Amino acid sequence: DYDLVVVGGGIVGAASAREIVLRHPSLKVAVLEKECKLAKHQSGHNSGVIHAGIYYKPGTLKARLCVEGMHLAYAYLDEKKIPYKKTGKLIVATDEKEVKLLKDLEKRGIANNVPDLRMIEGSEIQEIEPYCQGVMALHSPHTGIVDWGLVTEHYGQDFKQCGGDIYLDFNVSKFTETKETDYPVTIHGAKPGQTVRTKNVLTCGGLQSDLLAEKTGCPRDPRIVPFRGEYLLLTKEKQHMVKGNIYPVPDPRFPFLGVHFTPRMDGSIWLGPNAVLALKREGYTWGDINLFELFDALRYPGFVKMASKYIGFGLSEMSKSWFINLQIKALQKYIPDITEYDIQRGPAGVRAQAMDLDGNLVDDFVFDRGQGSGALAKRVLHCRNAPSPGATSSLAIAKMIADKIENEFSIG
Amino acid sequence: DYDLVVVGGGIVGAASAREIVLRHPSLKVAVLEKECKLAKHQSGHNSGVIHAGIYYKPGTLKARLCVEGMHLAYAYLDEKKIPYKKTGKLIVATDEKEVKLLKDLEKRGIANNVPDLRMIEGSEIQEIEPYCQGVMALHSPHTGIVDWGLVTEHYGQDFKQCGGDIYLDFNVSKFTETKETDYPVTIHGAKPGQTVRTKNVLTCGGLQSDLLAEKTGCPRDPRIVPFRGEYLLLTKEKQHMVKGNIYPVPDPRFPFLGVHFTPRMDGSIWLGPNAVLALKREGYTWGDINLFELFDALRYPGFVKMASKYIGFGLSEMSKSWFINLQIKALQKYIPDITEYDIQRGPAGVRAQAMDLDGNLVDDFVFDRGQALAKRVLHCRNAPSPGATSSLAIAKMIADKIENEFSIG
Amino acid sequence: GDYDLVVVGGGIVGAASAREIVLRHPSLKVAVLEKECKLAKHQSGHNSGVIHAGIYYKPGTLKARLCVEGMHLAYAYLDEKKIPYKKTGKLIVATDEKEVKLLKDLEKRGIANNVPDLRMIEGSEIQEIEPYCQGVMALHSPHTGIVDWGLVTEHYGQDFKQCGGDIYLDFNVSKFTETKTDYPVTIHGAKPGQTVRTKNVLTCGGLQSDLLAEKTGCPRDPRIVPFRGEYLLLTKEKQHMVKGNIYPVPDPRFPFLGVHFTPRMDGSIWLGPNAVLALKREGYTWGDINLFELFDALRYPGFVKMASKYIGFGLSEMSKSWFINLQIKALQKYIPDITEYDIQRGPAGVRAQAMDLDGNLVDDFVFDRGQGSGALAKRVLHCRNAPSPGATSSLAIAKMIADKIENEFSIG
Amino acid sequence: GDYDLVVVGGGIVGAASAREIVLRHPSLKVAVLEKECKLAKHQSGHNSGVIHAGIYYKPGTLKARLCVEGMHLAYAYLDEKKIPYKKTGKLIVATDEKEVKLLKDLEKRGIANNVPDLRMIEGSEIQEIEPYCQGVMALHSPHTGIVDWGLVTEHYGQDFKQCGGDIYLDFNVSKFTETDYPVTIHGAKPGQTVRTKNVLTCGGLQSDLLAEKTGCPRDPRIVPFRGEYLLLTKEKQHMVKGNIYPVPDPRFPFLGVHFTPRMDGSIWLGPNAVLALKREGYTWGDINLFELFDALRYPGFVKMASKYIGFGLSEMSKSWFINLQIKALQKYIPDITEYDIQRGPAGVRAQAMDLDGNLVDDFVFDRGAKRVLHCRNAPSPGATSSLAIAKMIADKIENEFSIG
Ligand SMILES: Cc1cc2nc3c(=O)[nH]c(=O)nc-3n(C[C@H](O)[C@H](O)[C@H](O)COP(=O)(O)OP(=O)(O)OC[C@H]3O[C@@H](n4cnc5c(N)ncnc54)[C@H](O)[C@@H]3O)c2cc1C
Ligand SMILES: Cc1cc2nc3c(=O)[nH]c(=O)nc-3n(C[C@H](O)[C@H](O)[C@H](O)COP(=O)(O)OP(=O)(O)OC[C@H]3O[C@@H](n4cnc5c(N)ncnc54)[C@H](O)[C@@H]3O)c2cc1C
Ligand SMILES: Cc1cc2nc3c(=O)[nH]c(=O)nc-3n(C[C@H](O)[C@H](O)[C@H](O)COP(=O)(O)OP(=O)(O)OC[C@H]3O[C@@H](n4cnc5c(N)ncnc54)[C@H](O)[C@@H]3O)c2cc1C
Ligand SMILES: Cc1cc2nc3c(=O)[nH]c(=O)nc-3n(C[C@H](O)[C@H](O)[C@H](O)COP(=O)(O)OP(=O)(O)OC[C@H]3O[C@@H](n4cnc5c(N)ncnc54)[C@H](O)[C@@H]3O)c2cc1C
Ligand SMILES: CCCCCCCCCCCCO[C@@H]1O[C@H](CO)[C@@H](O[C@H]2O[C@H](CO)[C@@H](O)[C@H](O)[C@H]2O)[C@H](O)[C@H]1O
Ligand SMILES: CCCCCCCCCCCCO[C@@H]1O[C@H](CO)[C@@H](O[C@H]2O[C@H](CO)[C@@H](O)[C@H](O)[C@H]2O)[C@H](O)[C@H]1O
Ligand SMILES: CCCCCCCCCCCCO[C@@H]1O[C@H](CO)[C@@H](O[C@H]2O[C@H](CO)[C@@H](O)[C@H](O)[C@H]2O)[C@H](O)[C@H]1O
Ligand SMILES: CCCCCCCCCCCCO[C@@H]1O[C@H](CO)[C@@H](O[C@H]2O[C@H](CO)[C@@H](O)[C@H](O)[C@H]2O)[C@H](O)[C@H]1O
Repeated sequence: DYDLVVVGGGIVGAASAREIVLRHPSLKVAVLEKECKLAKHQSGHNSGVIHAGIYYKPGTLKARLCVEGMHLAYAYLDEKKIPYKKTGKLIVATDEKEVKLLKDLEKRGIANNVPDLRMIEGSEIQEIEPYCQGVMALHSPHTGIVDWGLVTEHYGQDFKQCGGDIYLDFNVSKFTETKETDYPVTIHGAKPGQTVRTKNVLTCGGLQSDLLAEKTGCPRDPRIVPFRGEYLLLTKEKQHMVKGNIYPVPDPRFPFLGVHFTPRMDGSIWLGPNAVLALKREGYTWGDINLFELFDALRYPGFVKMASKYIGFGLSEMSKSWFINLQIKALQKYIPDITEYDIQRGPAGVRAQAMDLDGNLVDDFVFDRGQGSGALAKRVLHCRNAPSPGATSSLAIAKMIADKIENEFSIG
Repeated sequence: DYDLVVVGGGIVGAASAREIVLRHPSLKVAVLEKECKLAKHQSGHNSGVIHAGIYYKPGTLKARLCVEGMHLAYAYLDEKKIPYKKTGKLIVATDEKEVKLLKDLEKRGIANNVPDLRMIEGSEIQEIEPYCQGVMALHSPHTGIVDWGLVTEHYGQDFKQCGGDIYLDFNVSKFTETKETDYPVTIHGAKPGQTVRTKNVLTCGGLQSDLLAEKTGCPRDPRIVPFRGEYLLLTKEKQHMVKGNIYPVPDPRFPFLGVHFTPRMDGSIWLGPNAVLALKREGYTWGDINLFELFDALRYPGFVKMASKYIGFGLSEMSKSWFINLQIKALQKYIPDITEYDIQRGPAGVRAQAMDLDGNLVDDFVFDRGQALAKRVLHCRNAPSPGATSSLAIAKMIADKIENEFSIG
Repeated sequence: GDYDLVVVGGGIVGAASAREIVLRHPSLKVAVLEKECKLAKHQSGHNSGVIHAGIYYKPGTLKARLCVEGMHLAYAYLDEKKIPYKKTGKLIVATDEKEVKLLKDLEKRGIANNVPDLRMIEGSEIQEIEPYCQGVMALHSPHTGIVDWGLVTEHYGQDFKQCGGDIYLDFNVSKFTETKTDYPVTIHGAKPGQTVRTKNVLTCGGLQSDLLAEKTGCPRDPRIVPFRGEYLLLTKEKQHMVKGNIYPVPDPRFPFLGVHFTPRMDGSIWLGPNAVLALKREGYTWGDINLFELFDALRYPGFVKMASKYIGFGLSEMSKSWFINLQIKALQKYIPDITEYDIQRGPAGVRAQAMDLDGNLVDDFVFDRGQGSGALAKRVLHCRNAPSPGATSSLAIAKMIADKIENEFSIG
Repeated sequence: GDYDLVVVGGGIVGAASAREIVLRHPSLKVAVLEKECKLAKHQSGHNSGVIHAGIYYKPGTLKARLCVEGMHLAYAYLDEKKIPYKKTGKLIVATDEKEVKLLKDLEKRGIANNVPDLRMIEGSEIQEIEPYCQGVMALHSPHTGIVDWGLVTEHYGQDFKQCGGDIYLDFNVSKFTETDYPVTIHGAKPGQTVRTKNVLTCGGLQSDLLAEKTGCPRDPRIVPFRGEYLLLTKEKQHMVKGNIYPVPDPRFPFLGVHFTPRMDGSIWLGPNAVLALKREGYTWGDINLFELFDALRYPGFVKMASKYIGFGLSEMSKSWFINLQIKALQKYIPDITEYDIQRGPAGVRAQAMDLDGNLVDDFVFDRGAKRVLHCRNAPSPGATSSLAIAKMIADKIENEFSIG
């Protein structure tokens, strides 16, 4: 049936399958997606921001992939004529304690060759953002916005135009060895009789990458810990208050960039996302929990270790979500004239945050295969984590994943 | 934009929208479905059985709808060349107390003109199911199996071929009196600028029929109480032990038919469905809990009343679900050589069980309308069971209702 | 100091054993440690008040003789101390022919156990004993009576104190240590400086017998699983409808006798007790949950095995407890003119039900000691379980325990 | 079994009030009912054991006067009855310049309350009183002391019995009925009744529940706040000599986790203020579903939570993870580690809350059966001001019931 099957129709799975068929036009490739459309999850519930590569440690692959992907993204958006807006970014420091870290971000930004990075303070802050306070600001004019869900759909259309097959409504449930065939791996869906046979498998399952890796025989670690990213909607009567992206100076101990003011493609102004621990892999709303997710995430050895040191930051995120009057006061340090009457609760996304046994939040590439003999081992590779930000670096991530499965499966 | 809009892409919403455009080929009709495809919920997570109409009280509309819908369905499957199998059904009794209840089902099935219902003695059971036990059984040779999701999609294509528009990914969130116009009702989705104008609306929202009715001004009752229906997967090494449908003798006090043996179009044998109270409206996943949906299901004044009488039967369902060994012990009364190692927990559906203030499990049509939006939005908050088998007959009923209600034609 | 022997537990078993030993050996210096500020605050003070005759128990067993002997010892002790009691009698009523088969099994065990004046009663003779009670056949035990077992326990204590024994109320035993020489065991209370030294220790800690046994190195099994026993009160206007004890025919697979009609000493008629799994060791109130004692009742290996067979029997007890109307319908099989409006919710007790690793509800004697040769392993004996019924069998249990520690500790 | 007045509650407030009223009116037949089998089983027997001096409280208010007078009456009572105490001075230590301004506020309020002999003490001077303690500035209250308040409560009850009062232990007041003595009080045991002309309630953690039994509004509700203590190892008890208190947030009635010696020489660290999920929830795992539902559904709860949830979560997190509590304590005693502390006992504060979310710290009296008065709250600190609180309650009883 297929030489290679990619499980996962997100932006990482779609860009991977697209990059693979472009390199190898004779390879019969399929994509299996449990939902009925691409980019239903992480790739369709994001900030829509095209990152430039400021915060990332210089000389590392993460810093390279973001700057790589950003230029590859803008070029791809021009090639396919996908709408986008280069709104620019302002990382605003509110006190002299945040300018010590802001200057560190300036050094990292320049070393990563972020285009046109410049530090700014005084009245120049109100030149870019007339309603924004702040001691000192970092200006990144090439940070833009886009619909990453629409981009993912274009990845799938490019994949199909090269002969690729996309199976929507295909919930991968089990892998089995084919009867003694040239396609030794059959993939089973949740619907009876729904199967697909293949030589090799790559999985890009986002919020369920650890669960997918277990069905091949991989260890439970790194576990995917869901972090809900909630957004607030600024009222249309005050959408003029922000023009581009206004980011805070975040704590560099964590990969999160903090709650930020970001315009959407349709003109809306979204405030977020935050980082509240979800009690469900797809916990898009508060109170939508899964008890197996609760009992297993709390008993995961890495969980207690991270909470032992960073319980305060997580509780502060949840408290500011429970009572948005605490959130708007944090937002008034940047835009003071926003009140509780100007914001409403908006939609949310869920980060697939990888975590090791020590409690560290994994931000590197993690590829994994089972420990069998063995047909389901050796032939099923699981991409359990890709470096952030996955949407901006998607085209650069795809080239790394294409190299990985080429060396792992002897293709080309 | 449209004259009538049907909210709900399930089998009941699709069949009604298809029936009304076939009766009135000049009506501009649309379908709004919050998901990305049709039959994503009840119509796509069912037992796949074409019921014959045995259990239902003679003379009632429910009894007529199931036998008529069953005949209309088989004609539609032949008409569209949709795959199906007439596997037949056995309703097996295991002791003599169950025999009395079985004899009542024979009288009802004969009064309902179920063709061709016959009672067989325990010796003749193995002529139909060689591995099944039992002292007596009711034999329904025309009970069948089908992919109701594929049938629901064919309803939509028929609807599309007649000129109807299907809006997928349209999560109806608000109804609005149109500002200006010949289309007084506006329907708002969850996305900005996602609207559709209409003259009349019919909702068939399944698990959210009560929440949809509330948006017009209808009372919170009857409430939709979700009942999870779990399925067990039998290994292929024992699939040969079940030829057709093997059903137990159920308690006539409830609308549930019990955990049964049923082949899929796959040929694989599924054991179910369950009848476990769900802690979430769309609680397909086992441990999924919604605190709002659970606290509202338990604070509903009808919940404590029905639980005060029948919580024992509900508790027996969950313990057999918690401990599969107890469910295996029950199924061995029919197929003895099946152990716990022969099964695996499979997917589940969620029944949209309507319930009034008195705790009754409503099992008939419930239409509702506000006290603009009150006269032009009709909500079908419940339809008679079984919805899939009777879908074509239910749609004829529903088309009759909105034809009189909205003066269509 | 201090003492030769210390009995931990001020219940009816610890008090009776301590009373029996000082009577056998008047020169022995014995003390009783009880954590509450009074005797018999738990099981011995929250019971049905019934003096059992010894009908249900297997002939030839030690449990069968202890209850028959204990009942004769109890009435003799009650007369001697002028403690008020009432020989109300007991009717074990069968309602169908299946319970009739189980009833004559009970009668034959009662005859073999030498239960005095046991007579099988039939049809209309039932109304001569209980005019308002129905049934198809009943077993009549005229010598089954009622008493305040809590008052009996305090009488054991005053007998103990009159013979020179010391009672330490408000002494919560926290740990045993070696006195590094005339009294090698030191017992520590909760408050610092609250210590007592002795040569040998017997524990009768009821709901915490397993927790006490772990403190000197014994295994966690058999673990005490708490079963709340709830009672309902009949309105005074209908007390006349119940003259004596009216019991149902129980399932012999379980130690529990069913919900029964029992008059109290003040003329009250109590309906109970049931057998509902407590979510807390001392869970006398519904809703009182202890996360530790709950999460360790489950996850205990014997629990899931026991539930995998009998979960339905426990849930029916719960369903009738939550919905009193379901309990009244079952009680109407015996007394029909009793409605839901005629009853009130009353107090509850909690059974200290021992459970082995296989999931069996242990109902016999269980002793335990440390696994070494040191002071703690050799000088501390734990009674992890006493046979049912503990209150009726107390005087007989005491002589067995007295015989046991006489051999184990070379006393006398 | 018949009495003129019955006091429900055998804590320090109920015992001191019953003692005060029989001393004023020796012919009044008075009884006290206590549901436990001993006095001072709860708040009065699970406290910091500190005799406060009256530093934090606003001058001119009833709180500031009752504590200063109460501690003077307490010291005189302890000397008269020969009850052991130690008189280990207090040190309220500020650790940053942002804390010295709040400490100066406590000094101005302390001198206005006439706390002897309050004196602001500078950084170099801190080691002269606590050699191991850090700080940039501190407030020295040498007359603050320690005592076993449970032993004091039992001495109140003995004075009450010596004057002819009857103490009914193991008497769980469950119901009030009309019966001379028109009020009949029922216990939980069969046939356990007393009759009386008037009733006074001092039910601590169940004061709001007792007020409901006679038909009073459910507000103010008692919200339980568990107060956990940590135990310093014996090897480092020499590192603190007396009370070492921090500079607390003046918006709340809590004084914060502090270093405090006990009568046996032990050093206890606490108490914190974590929301308990049970009225008598002395341990973290011990919760009550009913006494969790209603505390959340109480209209005042979410109002206070919407403003100060961060302070409650900070308390809980430091309780869940000891390392975070140690880092806070190291600002005062730097050379202690997790190996130097162990988890200790806990108390539960009967914190009264109004419908607006305010933590009530004043007197609250509630009449119904019009012969039943419920003291739903007494001002803090209840133990130190016990004898002063009793006189006020005695005045209220004499005017409400016309005794004398
Ligand atoms: C709140 C939020 C905001 C973000 N903002 C930005 C931003 O501004 N800029 C940026 O560059 N990045 C951003 N990101 C990151 C970006 O969204 C992700 O890195 C990226 O979407 C990851 O893509 P993915 O395909 O790996 O995950 P997904 O998009 O979630 O893809 C996983 C897919 O696998 C499918 N799947 C899972 N299990 C199975 C199975 N068993 N069978 C079949 N299919 C299965 C799922 O249905 C899903 O479609 C944001 C992320 C979040 C959470
Ligand atoms: C476990 C199970 C087994 C069954 N087995 C059988 C069987 O063997 N035989 C048989 O005949 N019947 C069977 N049934 C019954 C049958 O499946 C249902 O009666 C039938 O599918 C009901 O159709 P429906 O369209 O009303 O429900 P649904 O299919 O649930 O349709 C509701 C639709 O409304 C949509 N919707 C809801 N809210 C909104 C909104 N705000 N905006 C837009 N769209 C919205 C939902 O997305 C959904 O697609 C079974 C049912 C269950 C639960
Ligand atoms: C609901 C119910 C009804 C019953 N009805 C009857 C009946 O009708 N007839 C009959 O014959 N029997 C009856 N029984 C059985 C009888 O009540 C018990 O078998 C018996 O009372 C148990 O005696 P015990 O002293 O071992 O238990 P307990 O009375 O519980 O004594 C244990 C004591 O040890 C103390 N303790 C525990 N840990 C420590 C520690 N660390 N330090 C100090 N002290 C400690 C406890 O505080 C307690 O006082 C009934 C039991 C129950 C639960
Ligand atoms: C952790 C903590 C530390 C403290 N530290 C200090 C300190 O250092 N200095 C200081 O001055 N103060 C301190 N306090 C305050 C002091 O302990 C209390 O203010 C004081 O004990 C209140 O006394 P009370 O009698 O009102 O409460 P309680 O002592 O709780 O008395 C209430 C009594 O009523 C009884 N009761 C309740 N319901 C019924 C019923 N239905 N029938 C019969 N009886 C019933 C209870 O059994 C209980 O004995 C502290 C408090 C806490 C919680
Ligand atoms: C297991 C449970 C424990 C949870 C595990 C640890 C969770 C850690 C969460 C990391 C926090 C999310 O990221 C955090 O976002 C906040 C909120 O914007 C940022 O905070 C920043 O911006 C906000 C406004 O947005 C300002 O008011 C604030 O003064 C400033 O610090 C932090 O600089 C950043 O670190
Ligand atoms: C909301 C809380 C309270 C819940 C409310 C009550 C829920 C009602 C559920 C009714 C039970 C479901 O339907 C019930 O299915 C079971 C299981 O097949 C049938 O049971 C029958 O078949 C099974 C095999 O499956 C046999 O082992 C069993 O002996 C026989 O009685 C019952 O006859 C039928 O009544
Ligand atoms: C921990 C989870 C699993 C729980 C473990 C299993 C618990 C088992 C408890 C056994 C039940 C208690 O004991 C059980 O009481 C019931 C109810 O009175 C008795 O029932 C009997 O009397 C009652 C009236 O009281 C009648 O309505 C009934 O028809 C008759 O059978 C049973 O004969 C007896 O077996
Ligand atoms: C119901 C949910 C919401 C809960 C409601 C809000 C609860 C508020 C509780 C108030 C906090 C308890 O009291 C609080 O104790 C802490 C910890 O000692 C004190 O904190 C002080 O001392 C600690 C060490 O002890 C120092 O590390 C700290 O820098 C200093 O501020 C606060 O000054 C005081 O305000």
